[PDB]
Amino acid sequence: RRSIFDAVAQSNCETGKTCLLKAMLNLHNGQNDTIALLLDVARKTQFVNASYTDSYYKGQTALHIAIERRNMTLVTLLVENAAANGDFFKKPGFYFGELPLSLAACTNQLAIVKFLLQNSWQPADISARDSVGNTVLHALVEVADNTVDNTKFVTSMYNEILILGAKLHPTLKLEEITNRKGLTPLALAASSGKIGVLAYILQREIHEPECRHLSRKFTEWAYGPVHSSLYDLSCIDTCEKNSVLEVIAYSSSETPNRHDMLLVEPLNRLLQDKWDRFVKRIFYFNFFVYCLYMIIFTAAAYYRPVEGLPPYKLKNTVGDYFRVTGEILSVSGGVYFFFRGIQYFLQRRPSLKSLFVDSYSEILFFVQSLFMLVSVVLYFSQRKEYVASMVFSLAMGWTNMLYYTRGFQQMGIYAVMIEKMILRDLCRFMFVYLVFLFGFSTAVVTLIEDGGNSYNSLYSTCLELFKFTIGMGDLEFTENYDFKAVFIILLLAYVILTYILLLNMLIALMGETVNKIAQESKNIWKLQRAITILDTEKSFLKCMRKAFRSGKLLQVGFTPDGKDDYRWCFRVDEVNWTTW
Amino acid sequence: LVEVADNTVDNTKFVTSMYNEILILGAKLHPTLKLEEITNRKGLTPLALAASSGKIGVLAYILQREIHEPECRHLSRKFTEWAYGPVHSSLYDLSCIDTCEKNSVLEVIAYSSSETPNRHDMLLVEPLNRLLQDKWDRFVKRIFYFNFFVYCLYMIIFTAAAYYRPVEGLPPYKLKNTVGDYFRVTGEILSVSGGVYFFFRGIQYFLQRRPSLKSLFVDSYSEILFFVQSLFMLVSVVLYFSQRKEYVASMVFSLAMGWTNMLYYTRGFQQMGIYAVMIEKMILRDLCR
Ligand SMILES: C=C(C)[C@]12C[C@@H](C)[C@@]34O[C@](Cc5ccccc5)(O[C@@H]1[C@@H]3C=C(COC(=O)Cc1ccc(O)c(OC)c1)C[C@]1(O)C(=O)C(C)=C[C@@H]41)O2
Ligand SMILES: C=C(C)[C@]12C[C@@H](C)[C@@]34O[C@](Cc5ccccc5)(O[C@@H]1[C@@H]3C=C(COC(=O)Cc1ccc(O)c(OC)c1)C[C@]1(O)C(=O)C(C)=C[C@@H]41)O2
Repeated sequence: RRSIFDAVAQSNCETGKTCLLKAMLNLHNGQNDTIALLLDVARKTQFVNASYTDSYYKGQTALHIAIERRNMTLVTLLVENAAANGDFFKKPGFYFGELPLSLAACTNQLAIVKFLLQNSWQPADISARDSVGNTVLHALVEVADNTVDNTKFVTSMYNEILILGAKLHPTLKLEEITNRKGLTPLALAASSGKIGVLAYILQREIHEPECRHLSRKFTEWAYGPVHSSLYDLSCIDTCEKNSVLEVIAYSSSETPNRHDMLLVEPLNRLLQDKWDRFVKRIFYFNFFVYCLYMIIFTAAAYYRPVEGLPPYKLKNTVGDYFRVTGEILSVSGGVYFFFRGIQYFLQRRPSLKSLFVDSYSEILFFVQSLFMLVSVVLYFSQRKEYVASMVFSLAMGWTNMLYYTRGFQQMGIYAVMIEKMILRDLCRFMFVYLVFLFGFSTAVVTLIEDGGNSYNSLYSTCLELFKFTIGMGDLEFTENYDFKAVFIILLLAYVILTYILLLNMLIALMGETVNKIAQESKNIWKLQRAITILDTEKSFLKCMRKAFRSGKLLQVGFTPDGKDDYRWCFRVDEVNWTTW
Repeated sequence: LVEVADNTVDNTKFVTSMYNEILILGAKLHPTLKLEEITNRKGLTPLALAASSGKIGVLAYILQREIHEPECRHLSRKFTEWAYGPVHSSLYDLSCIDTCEKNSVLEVIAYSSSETPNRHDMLLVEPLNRLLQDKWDRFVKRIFYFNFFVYCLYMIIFTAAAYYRPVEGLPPYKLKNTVGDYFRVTGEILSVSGGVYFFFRGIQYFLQRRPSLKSLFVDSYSEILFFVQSLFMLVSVVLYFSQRKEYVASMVFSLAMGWTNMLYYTRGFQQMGIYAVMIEKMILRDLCR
C-alpha cells in the first residue's frame, strides 16, 4: 500500500482513508490527476462512497474533501461518477452541519450549492436534517457572528436558498421545520442573540412576482413621499412554539444584545401597542392595591399591643377589630407574595451566577415575604421577637415600592441606578473598607490598656471609627491611652485614609456608573417594561386571552398551492423625501 | 538595527524589513551559522535587546515571524498546524521566552527598571499574553490561594495574641501554668517568626534588584510596605526584651500596617485588582502635593 499511497502523495501517475480521499486531500492547485485514474480503474473493477471510519472524523467522504477545497471541477467530477458524524463536526472544531449542501452553504460556495441542489445526475434534499435535527437554515443562522459583511452574506445565502427551495418545492414550508430541541430558524436567531439575522427575517420583502408570498414586511399604499407598511407577526406576539418576544425577554441574559434587540421594526412598536391598549390600566391598578396594602400594614404595625406576651386575646373595641382585620390582610398579602415568588423560580430555574444580576426586583419581593412568614411563625409560638421581623418586612416593602417606577421613563432610570451600585460599586468597596476599619480598630483597642467609658470594647471602638466616615466623630473620644502621640497619630492617619481618600474615591466610582447607566440604561428600562408587559399578559390569560390579541387578520396574497393567504398583520407608517 | 529602532509605523516597517532581508541573505550564504544567538559584550541577544530597550515593534516582529519560502523556512517562529475552513491553528517557538540560559524575554519585560516605555502593554504580543495566562491557570492559582490563606491565618494569630497581651507589670513576663498563657506564648512565637521571615524575604529582594532611589517607591511599593511592616515588629522585639513598655506602640503599628497590607493579595482579581492600584497612585501623586 505504501507505493500506491506514496505515488498518490507524489502526484505521479484505523483511520481507513482511501486513495481517493488521500489523493483529494494531498492535492496542490488541483493537480491530482491520478484521482480520475483511480476512479476510472475503480469503475472497471462503492469505492467513491467509502469514508473514514474513525470516530473523530467519522463519515467524511470524497464530496466533503472537494467541497472544503472550493474545487468546482473536482466536485462536479465526483458527483457525476452522506453525513460526517465525527466529533470534529459535532457541536478545536468546525461546525457546519452534516450534509454536503450544508458544507457548501456555510462556506459561501453559492455556485456549488446551486450545482448540488439542481444537479441533473443527483439532486440534494433541501429539508434533510442531521443528527441534531438542524436543517440548512439552522446551520446558516448558527454560523452567524454579527458582522456587517458576515451578516451580509449569511442573510444573502439564506435568501437565495429560501427562494431556490420555494422555486423547486413551493408546497413545503421550510422555515416551519424545527430541530430536536424544537426551535425554528427565527426562534433560534432570537434565542442565540444573533441580532442581524433576526432583523433580516422579521422585515424581509421579496419583490419578485410569483415568489412574493414568502415575505413579511409588505406595503399597503403610497400617495406621495409617504407609504404605509404592514408586517406579518405570525409567531411574534403568540404561537404554539415559543414566541420571539418571550424568548428575547425571558432569556437567561447570556444573550448579548437583549437590551437593544427589541429595536427591530415590529417589536419596538408592538410592545408599545400592548402598553397603551390594555396594560397601562393594569399597571396602575396593581400599583394602587400595593399602595393601599402598605397603609394597612403600616397602620396595623404602628398600633400593635405593647403589654404582655403574644398572642393577644381580642377586645370588644372597634380599634381592636380594625387591627385584627389589618393583620389578616397583611398576612394574606405576605402569603400571596411568597407563593407568587416561589412559583416564579420553578418557571425559570435561574442559575446562581445570574440569580442577582437578572432577577433583583423579584428576589427582593420574595425576601420581604420571608421576613413576615417568619414573624407569623414566631408570633404564635409565644415570642416577642416577631417585632424585629415585622419591622424589617415593613421597611423592606416601603423601599420595594420603587419597583413600580418601571413604567415611567424619567424615573425608571433612577431605580435602575440603585440596583447597579448596590451590586457592583458597594460590594467591592466594603471588601476594601472593612480591612482598614478592622486593622485600625484592632490597633486602637490594643493600644489602650484598660486592664463608664468602657472603650476597651472591639464593638465600641469599631463603631466610633465608623463615625469618622460620616463626619460625626469626636477626636478626643478617650483619655485612657498611655501614649498620646501614637493614639493621635493612628486616628489622624485613619481619618485621612478613609474620610478623605476612600469616601472621595467611592464617589468617583459612583459618578462613572451614573454616567454609564444614565446614557445606556435607556434600553434596559425598555426591556424591563417589556417583561412587565409579558407578565401582565400572562396573568390575565383567562379573562381576555384571545379578546386582547394584537394585530388584525388580513389578506396578503395567494399561497402557491392555490389557496388564500390570511395572516395577523401590524400596520406602520413612514415618510421619506429623498427617494421620490 | 534593533538599537536604531524608535517605534514608528514606517520606522518599525523598514527596520523590520531590513532585519528580515539581512537574516535571509545571511542564511542563504551561511546556513550553518546561527546569527541571532550571537551576543554583545553585555551578553544580550537581539531579541533580548529589543525586549530590554522597550522597542515594542521589533519584539512584535521577532516573536511572531513566519517566512514562507521553501528552503529558508527553518528560521521562523509562528508556524501553522492545520486549516480546515475559516479556522486555522498556529504554533509558536517559545525557545528562550519562558526560560533560558540567557535572560528570558518574560523576566526582562517584568523585572525591568520601569524606565522601559511600554512595559504595561508590551505583553500583548502573540505568545506572551497567553503564555502568562497558561501559567496562571495551570499551577499558580493554587499557590496564590495557599499563600493568601496562610497570611489570613497568621493575621488571626497576631491579632488574637496582641489583643490579649498582659497589662500588669513590666516586660518580659514569666509564664503561668494556664492554657491561655501557653496559647499566647505560641501566638507570639508564630508572629515573631513571620516577622523575621518577612524581614529576610524583603532584605534579599533589594540585593537582587538594587532599585534606584528615584524609582524606589514608584515600582516597588507593595514590597516596601511589607518590609516596613517587619521593621516595626523587630523593633518591638528589641524593645520588649530590654525591659520597656514602649513595645506596644510598635506592635500596634505592625498590626494596623499588616491588616491594611492584606490588600496586596487582590492582585489576582481583575475587578478588585484595579482598586488597590488606585490607593497606591493617590497616596504617591495626589496626596503629597
Ligand atoms: C440584594 C439584596 C438581598 C439586599 C436585601 C436587603 C437586606 C437590602 O440590602 C441589600 C444590601 C445592602 C444593605 C444595606 C445597604 C445597602 C445595600 O440590598 C438589598 C436590599 C436593598 C434595599 C433597596 O434596594 C433597592 O435598590 C430598591 C430597588 C431597586 C430596584 C428594583 O428593581 C427594586 O425592585 C424591588 C428595588 C432596602 C433593603 O431591602 C432594606 O430595607 C433593608 C433593611 C436592607 C436592604 O441586600
Ligand atoms: C508609602 C509609605 C511608606 C507609607 C507607610 C505607612 C506609614 C502608610 O502611610 C504612607 C503615607 C500616608 C500616611 C497616612 C495616610 C495616607 C498616606 O503610605 C504608606 C502607608 C499607607 C497604608 C496603606 O497603603 C495602601 O495603599 C495599601 C496598598 C496598596 C497597594 C498595594 O500594592 C499594597 O501592597 C502592600 C498596599 C497604611 C499604612 O501603612 C498604615 O497602616 C499606617 C499606620 C500608615 C500607612 O507612608
